[PDB]
Amino acid sequence: AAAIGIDLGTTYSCVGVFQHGKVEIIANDQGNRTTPSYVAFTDTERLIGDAAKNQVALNPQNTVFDAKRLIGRKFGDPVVQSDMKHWPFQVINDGDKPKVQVSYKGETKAFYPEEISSMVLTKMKEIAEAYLGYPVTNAVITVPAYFNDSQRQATKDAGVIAGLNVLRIINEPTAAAIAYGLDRTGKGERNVLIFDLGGGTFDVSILTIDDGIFEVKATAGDTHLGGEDFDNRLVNHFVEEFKRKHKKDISQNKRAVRRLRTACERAKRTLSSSTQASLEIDSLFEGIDFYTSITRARFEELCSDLFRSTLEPVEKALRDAKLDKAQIHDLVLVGGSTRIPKVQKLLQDFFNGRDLNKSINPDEAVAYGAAVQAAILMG
Ligand SMILES: Nc1ncnc2c1ncn2[C@@H]1O[C@H](COP(=O)(O)OP(=O)(O)O)[C@@H](O)[C@H]1O
Ligand SMILES: [Mg+2]
Ligand code: NA
Repeated sequence: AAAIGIDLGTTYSCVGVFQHGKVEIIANDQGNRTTPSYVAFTDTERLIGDAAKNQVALNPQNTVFDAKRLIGRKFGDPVVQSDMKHWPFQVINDGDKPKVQVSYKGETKAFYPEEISSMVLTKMKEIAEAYLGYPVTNAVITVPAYFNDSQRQATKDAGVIAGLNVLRIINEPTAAAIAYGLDRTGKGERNVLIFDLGGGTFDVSILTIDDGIFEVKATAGDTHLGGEDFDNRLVNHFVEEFKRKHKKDISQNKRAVRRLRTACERAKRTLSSSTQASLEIDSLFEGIDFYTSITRARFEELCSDLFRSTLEPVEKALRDAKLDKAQIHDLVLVGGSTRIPKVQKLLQDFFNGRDLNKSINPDEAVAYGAAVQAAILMG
């Protein structure tokens, strides 16, 4: 049986397999090449992935996401205390370890973050097994470069709960470098910069690769900047537009805000390949349909500060690595938000016209490299 590579992402996960001389990224039951890192509990079912994200507006209190923000942390960690003020689901304290508390099949239940992530990993495993036609038991799983031993342990524990032998836990930027074959270089230092703008986090990493050996030279970014912020800019824009068109404020109707958010995320994706997108939300608010449009240019304006803010962590990482821009051999795009043309323009311009490595879907590069590594480890 082939071993698999799994990107267990903050917002989206992705699974790949290396066989027959190549990596294939595996689409799920809906045809999607990435799967939301979401788990929902209802009066009757446990839903994972697309099914879980697709009912978030209906069931906010029992739809769990962002488990990766809790994994391997203590309850009293300032990160946990701060993050929990912003989630619709309850987080409780059990022996200074956080647990997510939900209603499931009529009963109050609580789960450790690694249990929630194990459910995501189970879905990713099953996605792979549907493609391969047999059970999968070996995996490489990735984590952020900044993850500590506790966060790495708990991630491993998630994989083991999901029925996987975890061949190795490897760093996301390293996996992305592997995807581009940058681990084969030979003697002589190669400096690689990974620019990873995802769904909820932004990570810049500078790696030095010397004869297949990776050193993390510098890291920077913002653990609370990502696609969700661009979605929100669009939300506030369309909230205002609805007010002017229909003289109604939808902002206190949680379901309406969430449904508009979904539509905004979709329109955003479309604007990476088209210069205009249509939004059509049946019965957005009090039976009023919301049928509108937005241009790529207007989207870029709404997010201009946030897009530009990605450059200073690049500046900082270069300073910390003691490297000039011209000393970076390769620039690698990771994370779905790097599909945004304005983001690519900013980074390319900052690097004075340098090529960006983007031939592998950026939201798939980590899984792609994990899959290669998994195959290497199997022999
Ligand atoms: N074509 C696209 N254009 C703009 N953003 C996109 C596109 N495709 C996916 N995204 C965004 O990428 C983000 C997810 O990034 P991804 O790398 O899949 O997950 P993660 O950051 O959790 O690892 C989401 O905010 C999503 O809306
Ligand atoms: Mg990611
Ligand atoms: Na991901």
